[PDB]
Amino acid sequence: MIAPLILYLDVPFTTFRESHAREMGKTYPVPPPATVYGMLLSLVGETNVYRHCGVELAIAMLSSPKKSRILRQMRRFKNADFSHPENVIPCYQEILSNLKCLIWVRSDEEKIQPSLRERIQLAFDHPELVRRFGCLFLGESDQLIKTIKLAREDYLEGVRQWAIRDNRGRLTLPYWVDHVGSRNTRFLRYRIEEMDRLSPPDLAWTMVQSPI
Amino acid sequence: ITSWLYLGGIVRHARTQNTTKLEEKPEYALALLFVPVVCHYCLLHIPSEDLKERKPHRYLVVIPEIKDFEDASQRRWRLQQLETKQFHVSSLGEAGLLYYSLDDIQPEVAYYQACQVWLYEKTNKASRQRTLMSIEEIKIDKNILITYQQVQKYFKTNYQIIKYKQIFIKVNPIRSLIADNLVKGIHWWSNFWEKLVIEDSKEYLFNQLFSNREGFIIMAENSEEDKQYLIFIKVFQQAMKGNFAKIYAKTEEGKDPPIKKKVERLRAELNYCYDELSFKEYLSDFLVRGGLNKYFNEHQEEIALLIKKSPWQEIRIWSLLAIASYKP
Amino acid sequence: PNYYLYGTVLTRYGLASLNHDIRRGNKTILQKGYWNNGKIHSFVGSSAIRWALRFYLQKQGYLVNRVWDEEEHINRLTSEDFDPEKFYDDDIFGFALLPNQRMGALGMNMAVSLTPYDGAVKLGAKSGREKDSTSLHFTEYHATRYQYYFGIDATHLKDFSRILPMIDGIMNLPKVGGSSNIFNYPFCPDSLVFQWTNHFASYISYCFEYCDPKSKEAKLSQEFIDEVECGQIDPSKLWIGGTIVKDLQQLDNFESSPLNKAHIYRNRNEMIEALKTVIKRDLGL
Amino acid sequence: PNYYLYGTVLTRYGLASLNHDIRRGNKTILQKGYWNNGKIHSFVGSSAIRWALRFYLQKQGYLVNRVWDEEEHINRLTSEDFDPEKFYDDDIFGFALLPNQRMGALGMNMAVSLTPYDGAVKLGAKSGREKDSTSLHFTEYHATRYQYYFGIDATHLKDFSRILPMIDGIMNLPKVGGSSNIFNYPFCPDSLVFQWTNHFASYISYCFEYCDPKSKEAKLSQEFIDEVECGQIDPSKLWIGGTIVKDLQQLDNFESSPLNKAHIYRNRNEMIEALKTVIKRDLGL
Amino acid sequence: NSEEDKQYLIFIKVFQQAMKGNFAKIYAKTEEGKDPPIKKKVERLRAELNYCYDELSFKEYLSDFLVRGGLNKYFNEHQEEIALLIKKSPWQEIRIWSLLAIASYKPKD
Repeated sequence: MIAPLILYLDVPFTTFRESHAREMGKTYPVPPPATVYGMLLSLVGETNVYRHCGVELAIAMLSSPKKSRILRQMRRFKNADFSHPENVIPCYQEILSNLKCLIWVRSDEEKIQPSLRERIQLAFDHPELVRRFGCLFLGESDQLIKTIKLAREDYLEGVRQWAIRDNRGRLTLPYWVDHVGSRNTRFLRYRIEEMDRLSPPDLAWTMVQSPI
Repeated sequence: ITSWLYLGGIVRHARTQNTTKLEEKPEYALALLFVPVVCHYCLLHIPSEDLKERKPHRYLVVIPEIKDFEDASQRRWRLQQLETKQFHVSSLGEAGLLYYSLDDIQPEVAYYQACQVWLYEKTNKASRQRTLMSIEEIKIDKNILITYQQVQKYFKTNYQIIKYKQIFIKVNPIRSLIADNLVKGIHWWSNFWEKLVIEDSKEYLFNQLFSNREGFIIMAENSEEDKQYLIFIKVFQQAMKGNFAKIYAKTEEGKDPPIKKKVERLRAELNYCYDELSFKEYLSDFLVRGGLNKYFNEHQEEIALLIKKSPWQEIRIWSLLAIASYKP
Repeated sequence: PNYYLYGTVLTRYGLASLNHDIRRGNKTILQKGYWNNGKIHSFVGSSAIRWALRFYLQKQGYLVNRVWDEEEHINRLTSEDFDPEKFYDDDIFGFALLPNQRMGALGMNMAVSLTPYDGAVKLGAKSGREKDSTSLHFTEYHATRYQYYFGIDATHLKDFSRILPMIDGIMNLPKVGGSSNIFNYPFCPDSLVFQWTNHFASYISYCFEYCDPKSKEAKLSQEFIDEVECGQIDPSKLWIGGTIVKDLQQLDNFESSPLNKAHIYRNRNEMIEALKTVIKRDLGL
Repeated sequence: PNYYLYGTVLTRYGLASLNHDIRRGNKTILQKGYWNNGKIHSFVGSSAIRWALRFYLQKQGYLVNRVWDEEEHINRLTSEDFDPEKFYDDDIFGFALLPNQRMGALGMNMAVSLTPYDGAVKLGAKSGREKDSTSLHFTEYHATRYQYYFGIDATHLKDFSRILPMIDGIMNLPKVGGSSNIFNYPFCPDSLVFQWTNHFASYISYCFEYCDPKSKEAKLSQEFIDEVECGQIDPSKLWIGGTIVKDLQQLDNFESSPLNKAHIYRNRNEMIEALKTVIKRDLGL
Repeated sequence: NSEEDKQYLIFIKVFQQAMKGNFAKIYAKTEEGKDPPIKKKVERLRAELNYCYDELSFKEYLSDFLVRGGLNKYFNEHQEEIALLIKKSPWQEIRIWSLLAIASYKPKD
């Protein structure tokens, strides 16, 4: 069964502020499967979100990042007039610094060819052929990625912190995000377990599906 | 649903109020109805703000991670016993530790508890309602909790100042500082002196130092790295013992020796030293005047290297602590 | 054929209290967070630098939908229906609405102080015999260099000629929002690491690193040099300019290292001219 | 266009205790912090120089909204409503009463000490055998040349002619807030590095360095000279005057370096006159 | 430890051996009486060291004490290092080192 594609991630600053945290930019410790899936779609230049349902993603967290709070005069749609001071609101947003993680992509469950794994591979062998827009980022648009490269299981030859689906875990990461409200958002309960393996344990293969 | 049901679930864009609203199943809505009972509430006091000139209004909400219904129920009912003056804290970590202060400690069972602290504070003076300003996760293990109990035991409690309808509460900053460092996992003795003296010219917590100096030493004793500075403390105490013996010999019969005045002179002279050279001059001269020191003989090379390497401000700080900790 | 322009830029050494955060009655805390090795560094928000670029674009022609009224200290919007084909700001920074939206063609991380932050503050009691409240303010400041990283997809631009004004703006960055009255900190580049490649990933995000607390040498980080020597991050697409060029030329074996065959200029303007010529040739301007 | 004026100024050598911070015990600590090489330097705040400029404008006879009653040691407002069109201080330094606020043309940074602070202290004691708690005291002092950086926006001034009095005040700065009784430190400039350009980018911030860690030498920094050599910071827009002119003229190969074709004047008044003529020609005054 | 710390340690030991020699000479010269003065000798040594006002006088006193001490095993094993340390380092730092050696003098059991 073809070896799943592995990507090495290194983002200086990132924030995956949780859903129900709309008053505060408080973030998940780990990139959620939905955000990673969206970033992979951006890398392969896939605007449609339903194109690559079924791809299984597993995240290995190389180093636990530090959580820091920053202030931002974020703009909101409260008043019809743009210049009205009610739009600008000062609030805190948490960020994760020096995030290094490895991503496993298993696109065997995809029913549409070419699969996401093939698209990512072909993108990496021939960067000039792939046509897309924007700048690759994880989380917020201004949080660019320092390094995303094809890597093996031995790239750090170290000890890995995996995200494992546990029904009694702490983190509640969403694998499908409903941006308008919260109807279609689907959550899974995870945990961070420190294990010395170069391959993900079964559960880690968080498999993205449509909310239906 | 709305923010009153789920804390932090405000509609960011009011013009899209009908559509962009958080949605939940009815049973989870009932849970969001019944959340308030579990979470306790604490009042936060800004150390920079004089409590006399500013009554507390920041509200810390402690929300505990749930591992078992019965365990959480027993914990909440136990925490019901505490006095309101305990609830007034000076740090989010202090409130979190207080929420787990009454938990039973079992040595066979690996104790581990997690809780969230949600800070609510008015953005400005005329703010109509409080806004969520900080959320911080606290994970307490066995060692952290027993260290916090040890700090609570050694360090003094809050002074329940009571005035005209004014029951002010004096929180010991040091306890919070230690607790914070504990949560950080960093050494408790991160910089107590800085807070106690440098920052605390008023001696608000410096007095607490006076009240809990032994406790400070106790933790310092726990600190292995302190060892060398402990040996230096003993060396300076022996030197001042020799100097006081010399003064006693100089003291005339019937006259009262001015040992208190000499100690005050020692503090003033040490505080006068302004650079490395002058302070090292005075320290070496005082050590010579002390006489034969056993401790400085046993640990010759270590103390010599400590004097040569350590910045003179630090050596002055520990010399002042030695003077304050002198007890014949 | 996608074309990008990423860049890590390091500012000069000076006294800065730029962004700040919510005060505590006393003290105006410069916001800070953890960085390499866990040492606390002072930050400057990304929105701050984007606002600085917007102000630069507005200050020199270059029609802006989001005009900034200096007199009123407010943001007026000329045309509620954003038109990226006409307005430079909607073309670059994008916009948001309830067509529907446009992802900004510019993404920059938050600036980071090259040296860890130490407790530094400034007394601020106001002159006068009467001593009422609103006196004894404290302004936490920092004496370091700020380094920030940006990336633009030139292809995503509606007008491909708009890349050049952004280059002039980043070179002549007017002012990041800060206490210019107390701490006038210039933000013009002092050492640049640019790369103009068709590859989506550029491994040059934060290459300036010195640590060595309370110092200004600002050597190039070892990991960046190792990455260059490895074979990836192609030196032909690299562009190195600024004061770091002196230290690079004083490095031993640099005449034989792969970093030698990268576009290297001491003069910043010569760097900008060469890069702009390459970009114009490749984009057909 | 968009013209701006930037400069780094160096003061004479003398004993200074101008910026006492919150004192501890009996010793009056003067504010200090870290700087180049990690050595502690003494800082004089920019608010002090802004107050000195305000006092100069008040004394010379200009309008000045804020009047400083010397005998009362109090500050009074001529009008409760700030009018930058009419008042020089409101025009230049800005205001915020809490329109309502102004950005402020003058942007000044702190005044750093060129020489690191060793820790010298001075004892003072009340005379007479009758001694009380306030008998003796210690005052910290520093023997250093002070250096601060400032930047103004000519276009941002409501009246463009207001740039002349501010330059005159900088060259004739009155007392900077300190302890003139026992440490009367003149803050008058003795070496300038002025830049008057249309681009914003400034590479003259803190361009002064000491020859020896404890000395009154005050040589020009290597970075500034090297950057002038490399090709940026056009010599035609450079203005250097003061005591550093002698050291520059005693340098080797000076007649061939680009420093030769820059505006250099031994007498500061002549350089100021030339720069003022250039400014008046550029801004149509 | 760096080289400077080793040099400083050898200087401390050299001074201690010199004091050993001087105290031995004092014991031998004034064996008469209940006990020769050593505490008074130590106090006088401290007073003389603190008396020195500049590099010339202090270095003169230090060299005179060193020669008066006698054979110096620690100063035997390291000639050039300690000699350069004495000549180069500021005389005040030498005074601190000598006083520290004085306070650290281990009596012979």
